[PDB]
Amino acid sequence: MEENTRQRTENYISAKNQHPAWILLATRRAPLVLSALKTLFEKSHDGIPLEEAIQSLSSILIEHVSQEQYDINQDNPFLQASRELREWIKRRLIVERDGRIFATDALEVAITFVESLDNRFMTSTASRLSTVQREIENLETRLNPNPANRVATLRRRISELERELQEAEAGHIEVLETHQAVEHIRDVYNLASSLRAD
Amino acid sequence: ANRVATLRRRISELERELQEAEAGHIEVLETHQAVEHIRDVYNLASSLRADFRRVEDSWREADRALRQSIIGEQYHRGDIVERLLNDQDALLNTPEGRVFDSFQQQLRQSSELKAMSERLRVILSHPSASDALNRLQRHDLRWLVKRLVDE
Amino acid sequence: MEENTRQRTENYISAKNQHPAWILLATRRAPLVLSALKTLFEKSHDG
DNA sequence: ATATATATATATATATATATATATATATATATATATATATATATATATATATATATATAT
DNA sequence: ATATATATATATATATATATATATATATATATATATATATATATATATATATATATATAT
Repeated sequence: MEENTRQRTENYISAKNQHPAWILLATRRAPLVLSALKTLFEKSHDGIPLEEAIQSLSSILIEHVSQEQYDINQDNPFLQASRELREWIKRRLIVERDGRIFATDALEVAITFVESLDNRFMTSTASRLSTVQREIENLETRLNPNPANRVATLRRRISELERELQEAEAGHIEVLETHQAVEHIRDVYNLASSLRAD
Repeated sequence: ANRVATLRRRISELERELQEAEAGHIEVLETHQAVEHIRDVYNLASSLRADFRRVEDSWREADRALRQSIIGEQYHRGDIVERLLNDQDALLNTPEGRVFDSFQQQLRQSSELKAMSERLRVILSHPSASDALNRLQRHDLRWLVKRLVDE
Repeated sequence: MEENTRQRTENYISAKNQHPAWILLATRRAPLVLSALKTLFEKSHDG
């Protein structure tokens, strides 16, 4: 709407010039950068000792010296790991506190971007639908202030559960098939794993 | 027996909830809670379309491949029919295919999708919605179910 | 995943050279174009 | 004896000079968008010609 | 007789020129990036002057 039309463009001109997560993706070296940093943080997100990170990064740096165009240092990869952690602090990718480095939120967004990007299989998956389903049901039922309507909700849901209880009394249980189970599991991982986000 | 006990505990939960509701003790999403709750539910759906994107790309690519391969004279009629059937089965069993198939299966039980759209309308009616979502988001969510069906 | 521990850099090297969106985010003019395009499509729901 | 009080000693902080690590100003090269140019395609108009269908003259 | 054949106009197509917009490509100027020379911060040995106490004299 016009309310934000003219304003928004400037809102984006700003982010391009200053916001880190965007700035990184503009730099030529962005691929190696983001790959390596994902590598570093993946092992655990509780926080890494600085020089432990120096060591692991230097190890990863040598792995990719074969990427010739970026001239990854050879005579002392450990020193280069240090000179590059300096950069990822100065560029606000990793604030370090308590002596252990960490990933600025800008890095979280940038990383969750590239992952979704490539054409490997998707972030969401089938269960997502049943998820929005049940949550919408619950969200409506709660949001509804009319008490008789909550009564109707409870009556219908309890009658459903009564059907299934009677069936279970007769032993008519059913379970996900590997298809469904695997799908739901990947979904649930991708779901709770967003709580960690903010 | 595990499922039996699960059902027993759930029915007891809902029994207590009904007893409270009949006593007049219903509870509403406190006005601020509702806002974030809605923002959450919106964010949840905000993936489905962006992945039907890839469902389209995959089946489009499969079609392009089957065409491009049909030029091979070497292919008997029986070869091409088999290639078709196998391409479709493969594209179906892949995750995006599983998503598409799940969606389609839902369409057999249309009542669920229709009820979902109904509840979406009811939700977007509530005043809090205006705060939780600018005009555009409310528009799109109001018309989610369609924008999947069409897709 | 361990294979991906090296192959991953390959994917990202790929995206930054070919994938449209990524390439878009890079060019200098990008924000203006992206903002405007959203402005257009924003109203649209059938194209 | 215990307690005050002694010169010397233990241990230290500071100072000088040395080397190495880091931060920065600057240079330079490469990557990239953008202007200029030639050839192409689109569409216009202008005009000639071909086409269908009918008006019309005609055979038997 | 019924129906056949020619001339006319009309409706359409084709052809040509002018112009403009497009696309493909060259050359250019600009920006990012990495590379460099310099000055400065950390760590160290030796040496000295210092505070704390031993070691110690001396005392009640």
